[PDB]
Order: sequence, then structure tokens, then C-alpha cells
Amino acid sequence: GSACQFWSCNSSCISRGYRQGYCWGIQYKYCQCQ
Repeated sequence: GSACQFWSCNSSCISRGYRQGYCWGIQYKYCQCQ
């Protein structure tokens, strides 16, 4: 079970206007998009 499952970031990026989203490899308070 990941510390950040990409689907939650993915839906959070697409709702802003992107097509993809995920967390970084180590340290994060916010997602990465496209």
C-alpha cells in the first residue's frame, strides 16, 4: 500500500485541467500533474 496512490493525485490534476497526476518518489505535501 503506497504512501501516495497515483489515482487520487490523477483525479486531482484532471479536475484542474491535466490528463495525468501522481506523487514524487520521497517528499511531498502537493501532487505532480501531467
